[PDB]
Amino acid sequence: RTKQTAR
Amino acid sequence: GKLSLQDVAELIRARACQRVVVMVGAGISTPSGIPDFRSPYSNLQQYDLPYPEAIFELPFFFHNPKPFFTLAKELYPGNYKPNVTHYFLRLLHDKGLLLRLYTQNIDGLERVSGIPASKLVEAHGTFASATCTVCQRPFPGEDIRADVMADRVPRCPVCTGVVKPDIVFFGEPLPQRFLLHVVDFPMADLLLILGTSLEVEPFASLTEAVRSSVPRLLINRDLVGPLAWHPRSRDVAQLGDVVHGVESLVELLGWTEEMRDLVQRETGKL
Ligand SMILES: [Zn+2]
Repeated sequence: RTKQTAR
Repeated sequence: GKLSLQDVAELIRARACQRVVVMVGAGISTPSGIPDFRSPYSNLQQYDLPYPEAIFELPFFFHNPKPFFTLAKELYPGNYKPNVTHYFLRLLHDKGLLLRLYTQNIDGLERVSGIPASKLVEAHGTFASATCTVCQRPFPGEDIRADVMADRVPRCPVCTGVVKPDIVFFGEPLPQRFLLHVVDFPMADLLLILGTSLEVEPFASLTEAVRSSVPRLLINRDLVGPLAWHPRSRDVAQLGDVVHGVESLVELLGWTEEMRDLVQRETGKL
């Protein structure tokens, strides 16, 4: 589970 | 429901809330001088970014690592001091109320404020360590500090590749220390969210990880993320300047004198 922007 | 800032203050004063988990973002560090790329002359114009998140993107970094290493240069030394929001969290620790402080910040102000490393989860990484972007070789952060302070892009002495401090970029996994949330959030009996848009996952999702009985206090410019999308009966939002919200809560707690004393001694020592 990596760093990504939300929705 | 509905709970108020004074209700939360009275819970803390009664020691009904003893196990406070805190989530902070760039909001709490702007008063200290550190930019926030979501804001504000433009922070982006100053750092030459097509969009804000570019500075923490690997593709853009490999095309041009200079903006990242400009920011890196600013953050390394004690160029910046902790503000009242940091010292509030420090005082929460001193009174045995802080279970853990989860931060998205890489300015190291939490530590400087006097919060022990054992109480911190630097969820978006640290300058303390670096990694070769090609051969994955680890380095101590000190090795590349000199290169960054002297405006040189540090390179792997094995692979020739760009060596980057262990700041979590978009697409990279978070430090293993992040997994402390699995123990922390079920134990939390109060959650504070300070100075964050909760625009970055999986950090944002942590707001959902506390039990439904647990109040979630947001002190932020505006109502955001899961707290906007999936509200709960025991949520409290103190919308406005983060430092104003914190000082309001401090006064309701009765800590204003103690805070003023702490801030004076600690800013005296810097
Ligand atoms: Zn290498």
